[PDB]
Amino acid sequence: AHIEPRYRQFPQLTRSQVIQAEFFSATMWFWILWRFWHDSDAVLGHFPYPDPSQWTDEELGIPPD
Amino acid sequence: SKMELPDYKQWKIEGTPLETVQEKLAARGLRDPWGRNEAWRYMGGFANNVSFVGALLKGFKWGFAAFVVAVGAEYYLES
Amino acid sequence: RHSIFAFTHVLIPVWIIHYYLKYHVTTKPYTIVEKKPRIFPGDTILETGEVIPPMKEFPDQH
Amino acid sequence: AFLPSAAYLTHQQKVLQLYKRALRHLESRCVHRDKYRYFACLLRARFDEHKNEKDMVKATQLLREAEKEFWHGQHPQPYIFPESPGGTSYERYECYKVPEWCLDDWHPSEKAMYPDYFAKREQWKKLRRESWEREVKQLQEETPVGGPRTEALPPARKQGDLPPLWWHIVTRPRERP
Amino acid sequence: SFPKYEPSRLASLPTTLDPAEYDISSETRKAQAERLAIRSRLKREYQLQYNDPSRRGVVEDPALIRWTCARSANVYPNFRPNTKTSLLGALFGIGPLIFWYYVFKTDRDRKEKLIQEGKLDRTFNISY
Amino acid sequence: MNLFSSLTLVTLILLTMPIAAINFNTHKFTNYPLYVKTTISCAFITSMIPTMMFIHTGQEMIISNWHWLTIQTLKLSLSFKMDFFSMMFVPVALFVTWSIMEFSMWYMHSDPNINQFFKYLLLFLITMLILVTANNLFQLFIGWEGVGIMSFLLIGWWYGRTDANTAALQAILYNRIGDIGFILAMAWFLINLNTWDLQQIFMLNPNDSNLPLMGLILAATGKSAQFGLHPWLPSAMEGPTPVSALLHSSTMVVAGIFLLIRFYPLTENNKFGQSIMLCLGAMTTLFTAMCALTQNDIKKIIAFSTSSQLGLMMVTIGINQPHLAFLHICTHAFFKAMLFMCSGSIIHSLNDEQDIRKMGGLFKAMPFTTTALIIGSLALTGMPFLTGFYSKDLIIESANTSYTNAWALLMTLVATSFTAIYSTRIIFFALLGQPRFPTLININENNPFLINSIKRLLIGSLFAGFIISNNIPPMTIPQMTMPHYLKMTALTVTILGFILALEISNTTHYLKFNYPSNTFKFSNLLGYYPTIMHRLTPYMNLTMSQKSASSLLDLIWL
Amino acid sequence: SWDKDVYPEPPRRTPAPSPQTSLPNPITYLTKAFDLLVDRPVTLVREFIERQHAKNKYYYYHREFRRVPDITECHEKDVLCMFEAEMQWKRDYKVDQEIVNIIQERLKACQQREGESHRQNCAKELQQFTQVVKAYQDRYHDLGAHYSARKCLAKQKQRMLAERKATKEAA
Amino acid sequence: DAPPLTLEGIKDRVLYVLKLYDKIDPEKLSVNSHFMKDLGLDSLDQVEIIMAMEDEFGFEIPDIDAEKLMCPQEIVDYIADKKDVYE
Amino acid sequence: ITKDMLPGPYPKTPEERAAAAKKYNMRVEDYEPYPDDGMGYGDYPKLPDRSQQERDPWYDWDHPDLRLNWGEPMHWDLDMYIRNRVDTSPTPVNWNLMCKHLFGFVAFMLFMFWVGETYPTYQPVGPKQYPYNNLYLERGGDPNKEPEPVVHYEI
Amino acid sequence: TFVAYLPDYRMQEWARREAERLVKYREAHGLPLMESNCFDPSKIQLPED
Amino acid sequence: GKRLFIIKPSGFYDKRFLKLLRFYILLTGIPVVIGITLINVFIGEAELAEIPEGYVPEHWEYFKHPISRWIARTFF
Amino acid sequence: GAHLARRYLGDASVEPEPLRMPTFPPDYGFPERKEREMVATQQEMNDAQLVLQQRDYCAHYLIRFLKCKRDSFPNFLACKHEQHDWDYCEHLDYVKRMKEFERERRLLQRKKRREQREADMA
Ligand SMILES: CCCCCCCCCCCCCCCCCC(=O)OC[C@H](COP(=O)([O-])OCC(O)COP(=O)([O-])OC[C@@H](COC(=O)CCCCCCCCCCCCCCCCC)OC(=O)CCCCCCCCCCCCCCCCC)OC(=O)CCCCCCCCCCCCCCCCC
Ligand SMILES: CCCCCCCCCCCCCCCCCC(=O)OC[C@H](COP(=O)([O-])OCC[N+](C)(C)C)OC(=O)CCCCCCCCCCCCCCCCC
Ligand SMILES: CCCCCCCCCCCCCCCCCC(=O)OC[C@H](COP(=O)(O)OCCN)OC(=O)CCCCCCCCCCCCCCCCC
Ligand SMILES: *C(=O)CCCCCCCCCCCCC
Repeated sequence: AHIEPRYRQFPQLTRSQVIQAEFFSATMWFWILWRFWHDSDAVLGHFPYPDPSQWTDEELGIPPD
Repeated sequence: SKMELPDYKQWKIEGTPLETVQEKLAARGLRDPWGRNEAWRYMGGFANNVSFVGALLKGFKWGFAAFVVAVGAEYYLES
Repeated sequence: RHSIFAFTHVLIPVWIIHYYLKYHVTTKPYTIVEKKPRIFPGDTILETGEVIPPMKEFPDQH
Repeated sequence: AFLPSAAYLTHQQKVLQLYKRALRHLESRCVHRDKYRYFACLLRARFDEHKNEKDMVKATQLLREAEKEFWHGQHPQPYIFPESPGGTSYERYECYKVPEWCLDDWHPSEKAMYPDYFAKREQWKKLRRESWEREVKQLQEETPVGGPRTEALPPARKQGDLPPLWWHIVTRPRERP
Repeated sequence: SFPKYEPSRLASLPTTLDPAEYDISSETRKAQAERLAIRSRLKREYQLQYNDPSRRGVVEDPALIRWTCARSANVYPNFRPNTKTSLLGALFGIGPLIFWYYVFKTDRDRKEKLIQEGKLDRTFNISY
Repeated sequence: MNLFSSLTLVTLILLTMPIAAINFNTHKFTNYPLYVKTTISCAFITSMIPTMMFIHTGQEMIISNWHWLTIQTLKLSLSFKMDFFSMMFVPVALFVTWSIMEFSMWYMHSDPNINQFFKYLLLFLITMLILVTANNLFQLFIGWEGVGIMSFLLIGWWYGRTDANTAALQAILYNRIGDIGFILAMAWFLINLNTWDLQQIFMLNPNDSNLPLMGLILAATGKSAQFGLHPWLPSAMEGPTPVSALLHSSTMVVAGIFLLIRFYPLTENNKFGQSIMLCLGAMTTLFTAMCALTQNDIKKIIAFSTSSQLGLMMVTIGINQPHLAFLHICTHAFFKAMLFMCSGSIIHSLNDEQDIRKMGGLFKAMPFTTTALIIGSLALTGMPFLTGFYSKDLIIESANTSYTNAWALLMTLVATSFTAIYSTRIIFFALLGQPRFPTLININENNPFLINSIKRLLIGSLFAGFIISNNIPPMTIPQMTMPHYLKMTALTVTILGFILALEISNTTHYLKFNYPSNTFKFSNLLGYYPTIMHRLTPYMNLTMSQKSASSLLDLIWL
Repeated sequence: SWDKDVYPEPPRRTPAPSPQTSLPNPITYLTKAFDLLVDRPVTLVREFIERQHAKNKYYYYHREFRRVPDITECHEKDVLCMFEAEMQWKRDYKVDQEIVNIIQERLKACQQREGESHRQNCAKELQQFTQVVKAYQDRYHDLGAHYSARKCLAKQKQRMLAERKATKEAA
Repeated sequence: DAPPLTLEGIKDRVLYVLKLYDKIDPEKLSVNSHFMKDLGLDSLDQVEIIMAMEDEFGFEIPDIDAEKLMCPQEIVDYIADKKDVYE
Repeated sequence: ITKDMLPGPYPKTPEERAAAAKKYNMRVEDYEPYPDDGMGYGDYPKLPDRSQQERDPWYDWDHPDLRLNWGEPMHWDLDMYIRNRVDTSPTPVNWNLMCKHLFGFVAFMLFMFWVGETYPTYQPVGPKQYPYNNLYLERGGDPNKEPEPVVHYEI
Repeated sequence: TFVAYLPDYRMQEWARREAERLVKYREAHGLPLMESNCFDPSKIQLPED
Repeated sequence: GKRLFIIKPSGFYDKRFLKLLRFYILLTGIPVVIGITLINVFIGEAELAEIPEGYVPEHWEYFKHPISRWIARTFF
Repeated sequence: GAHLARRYLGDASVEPEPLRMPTFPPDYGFPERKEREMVATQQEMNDAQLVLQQRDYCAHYLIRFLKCKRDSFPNFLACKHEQHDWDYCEHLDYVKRMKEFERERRLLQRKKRREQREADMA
């Protein structure tokens, strides 16, 4: 039996469409939290970005004259 | 062939935003004649719709649950 | 007659196109030109039998 | 302005049309339903403030600057109904609205596929052709000298007759073929 | 007060903001009634032929025939060569021809001078 | 070798077989749309094997199988180029088209010309895979004009409607203005390089290649709806929903971007072409995203979305990152086809209602449609580790860290915020809140065709960026070192767009009525660009086509 | 097949299959399924067709044109000899066109076959292509649509006057 | 999709709208109740009722017809004309 | 059709104007021709240049797509003012205001891209360094000549 | 069927195969693949100056 | 129930033309395709060979396909 | 990103321009500076068909990673550490580019303070 059209009220819902929609919403947040738990660097950062001012003049070769 | 329409005596605008609209209209002497026509949008199964942060977080409860299940499964599997 | 789709639409065209490419296209010069496969240090060549030597030892960083 | 029956718009019609267009463009401005319903009663109050204006020249001027108010406050893309002109589904099925006379051009092998339909269509056409000369001689004695003044047509007066100029209005295609 | 709407060639003034739409005078009643009368008479003359069963063909529209005869036939026998017609037939008639003539002649003289001086890169140019 | 080229040609011949079936018909069909959908599913399965054996070794080839013409130095052969671009585009296009046709078996079920519709949609697919596999400019021009003409025939599907014919002729006009530049490029390569083949173009490697690249940029402007030649892509929403889903979001409109990605060894040695592509792409991705902020038709909003994503593709070509642009094409196809499918599911459920101001309350009425629309919007905006994260964010991670036009970067970031703005605008006016549609609810989505068709592109929109970006080889070096305010750029700008548009949406519940601002009138009437030029440029043509051309000169004087 | 000198193919170097992971790839199974289901029946039908080719062996020949006198040693306005010269010149024109097409096929196949190292590894084919295009341009460019042996001879004579004047002005 | 409209359905829906209107009492409302003369409404109220019909059934009634619909039976007959009911 | 319903020369006398306005089926007061400069319009009525998009859509038309009636004297450019073509309809924003906003927006975006091309943004790095004499043999260098040494050093 | 099996319409195929002779004749004998002069420059008398 | 008649123009003459078009094309299409298949299978493609000493070939003996040899011999 | 403000709003005399630098010798300030060693042979990255943008001073990690990517089919997640090695050494190459940039900026500061010392003294 199909979904009957209704008037000025909430339409009929199937159990299957609701559990599939909740299942794919859970799949979205599962995959987001999973790849955020394992990678954590594609969003935040892979390697440290060094400070240029914190480098010494000997490794860069600046003789003071 | 007949679609049996519901009652027109159950669409009352108390407890709705039409209540607020009729109060603010009667505050300056105005009266709202099409409110009970609008009353079905704000009651029943269409009442209490989620916000945007609640529409985003659909499934996040069970998704975080299965996430913690899989993290516990790999942590008890790695040893 | 349950899977006649994979016979009429796939398998007989694979026969036709394999006959066409095997006996009419590749029998003519430069029609199917293929990029030569990617050779790495450590590989073994099938046409010759020659083992490619590895790279230089690494000045390790970590 | 441009109408089939009247040659103009009465001031009452102009007021009602401006009120309707103001409410429609307002609903376009004011998407939510309770919010539009609040502003709709406010705008109804603004229109009923000068409902009882006797002076037609003063009401003409008030209507004119009301048109200026409506033009200053209009929405750029107002809500047009889908099958309303300017809508997204407007005149969509006009490519499916085949005129009825094309059934006359069918081959008899496919006319015989629907025997009751064309067997009834024969007496529909019979009805039309024995109604035509009676409704022509109806229209020729009621139309004034110089042609008809207005585009409206008289109805069927005698019992047994049909209203004049009726075949394309009755046998028009459905809006969803 | 409010910004007045500016009409244009491609942006006409609305029916609502035109003042002459709000004429109430009896001569406007006469003009509107005569327009309604001509339109109703032409509508009746059309749909007596349109709803006729004995006619099976084309209800010929002499306004359409008159429009096509104006767009095709009436162009030459109502021409008078004067200052306006001759100057406008000399502007858009021999103007852009001279324009593209000097543009293409200039570019081809430049290209020929570069080729006979060995300048133009005509290396792999063997299709022509 | 004998597997790769064979199944490559079997895919295209298999796509052409239902055209012979529909042309050799006498009976009334035993579900010809199911036959075409089954055929395109099997063509997807067939094209999967050359893609997998490309991911195994990197195996590219050319099939110059049929000699067609020899104009004295130009041997035009039927030549198919199976490279990385074909091996990643053909399974994505066949997968998306398979979902679009299972969608169309539900959506286009009331149409009595359904066999003509599936025929035209298959003809589009054939011309598009002629385009993306062509090895010379002539076969690419065949596929190019083919997708232009099938665009005409699928915009003007309801040919009785005046607006559909108008939009179709508009799209043909702007595409032929792009074809001016495409034929300019063909003319330049034939005269200066004696070839239309890609291999001789790439091997000769010309240096004075400003003029053919300007021709190719004009071609991509006409084809991918870049600024100046853009408005036909919003006009082209007058066609049916699976037309706008397949053709004008994900498959046809990437072909100007694909034309510029295809010619990457010329663009990587021409900085001027890169700068012009960067400026034009930033202009388009600003303008169309700004126009999307104040629209109310949902098909118009998602068309401005896909044109802003095409402008971003033009941006990331313009920073000399073509493979990231093509990864963004393959990524963008999934969620943008799914967003058009979910919008049209709302449209067909709400009885041809497309205006978002008469929607709402569909979070619990259409749950699967709401789920997939939220997932498509979040993949569009750059939610972390959806498919749209695996390309678009990297685009920003190369748009910041490169020798770049600074204003193009700033407009790229403003576009990145605007994507979040119109995405949560769609979710606000269409899914959230209280209902605004009329009273006779016929809301329903429980057809396995609709649910499975959105489901497979949902699996794509969740997993396909991860799968593809871990299956494609490196062709550039990914710039992975940047400061933390520069790494967190795209995410923070996207969340700022969400916050700003949520404040905008919560200013609409207030009981205030403001007069319209000039920014609202500008963005709502589409930068005033389709209002002026669609009136002025025809006028100055047609009077000049009548007064001086016909009447004055060629009937009287001459 | 064809002649491996005019269409040169360098010796192929494929690497050996080196399976590192334990998961079986689909490509070997699909290759065996293609070898059984597709290669064998096509090969059997081709053997049947080739037996039927052997049941009637007959040959065709490549037509040869012996060299007639060219336009230089034909008298002026003597159409019987300069017709022969023109036919010879046109056959050589079409053959020179196909020589250019062969060198283009070489260059395109070299570029694809070398892949990304095409600029390093196809210098000789690009050099041959530059020489044959310079030769074809010096021989047949700018003649027009009504080209003939006389136009080609006059272009050769103008080029030889230019080369002689360039030799003279260098000394 | 697209459910068929009936004169019982169009009648019951038009009367269902007019019974949710605070200037029309639900006990005097009939199928032939004239808006100006029998229910005592304004032309402004009549325009609001035709706009409520437009809100109800999802299409537009033009103004040359909206200025003349003066009973619920005329509304049901006009929607019967513009929707082709009882095939 | 016959001759006395066909167009003719320019109306000079008012009775020829009345005969034409009866011929063109319209009022004599509305009937104005194109001005007799010799451009060959003849006695055709100068309609006031309204696009057919502007018309009443809900009106019962004889030609619904054209929004045109039978016997109505058409516009001279009726092929031009169809709804598939040139429109003259009123717009919410003024015409010159649209042209000013469009020109200012387009020219200002062009000027800002010129400013950003004048001042380009980059990274605090040196140039990318490649081995083997800036990859001389890879970038198409000839094997017989030897370039200058391109040597990069550790840092 | 007639046009498809035309016997080498305007001797194109021959001209390829002939080229496949001549290149093979002058790759092997070390000659250039095409001379810059269509005719022999020894049998040509230029106008002197 | 309540099936509705769809007014449409006569699709008999267009379908009759297309049936006749396909029939009168296939009427000599199918014998020509079967005959070309039988020639390519049984009569088969000729082989390139050097011109022998003293053997002057006919003009139709310079072509590969048998139908091309038939055309060059019979008509040309 | 602050150096863009230092070069545009400040002076471009002390900020090293991106297009042509180093403007200083490589031995200037470095006693016995050594070259950059290339690990992968020219013929080895020739046969590996690497992109000309990818044949930098650390392409040998890329060759090992691509050999792992070919050999681990279909398990496309089995060579994360080889990609990590290549990305980390590209990161170190970018750090060396940053060190060259900071060297050039500090030697231009040396030149600026040198001419200011000369204008103060002489
Ligand atoms: C088929 C009937 C259809 C219905 C009838 C009506 C048809 C239409 C009427 C037409 C009337 C005539 C019109 C004029 C044309 C005349 C013919 C002609 O000029 O032919 C030209 C041309 C030249 O042929 P030729 O000069 O006669 O011979 C060439 C050889 O030198 C010499 O030949 P060969 O000796 O090398 O080859 C001999 C060949 C015979 O020759 C022919 O077939 C040639 C004649 C066919 C011409 C057909 C033309 C009609 C139109 C065809 C296309 C449309 C068809 C309908 C739609 C299809 C779907 C789209 O032998 C075979 O076919 C046998 C092998 C079969 C292999 C397949 C099966 C193998 C496994 C079997 C297993 C079972 C048994 C196991 C046990 C065995 C025990 C012993 O022939 C063809 O083109 C043949 C058609 C097939 C070509 C390849 C098709 C695939 C290509 C794919 C890649 C390229 C396209 C990419 C597209 C991308 C998407 C857009
Ligand atoms: C169900 C249908 C299939 C047929 C079933 C029955 C037959 C069984 C299958 C076996 C078939 C027979 C054997 C194989 C076919 C013959 C092979 C062969 O050598 O044929 C000779 C030739 C091969 O070419 P060629 O190189 O030998 O000669 C070309 C001719 N000259 C040199 C004069 C220029 O022809 C074909 O193969 C014809 C088929 C081509 C397939 C593609 C057609 C596309 C048409 C598009 C038109 C417009 C093109 C525009 C684009 C151009 C490029 C930019
Ligand atoms: C990367 C480089 C970028 C360079 C950018 C600058 C160069 C390009 C400049 C812009 C050119 C295109 C814009 C102008 C013409 C647009 C015409 C058009 O699209 O008309 C559409 C119009 C209907 O539009 P619309 O009003 O939306 O309709 C729906 C409701 N009526 O439809 C109609 O009115 C129908 C009209 C039919 C007849 C058309 C007549 C005009 C033809 C214009 C040809 C232009 C050729 C340009 C050639 C350039 C060569 C270099
Ligand atoms: C100097 O600022 C280097 C960074 C690149 C140029 C400036 C980019 C500014 C915009 C991006 C960061 C925005 C953070 C909210």
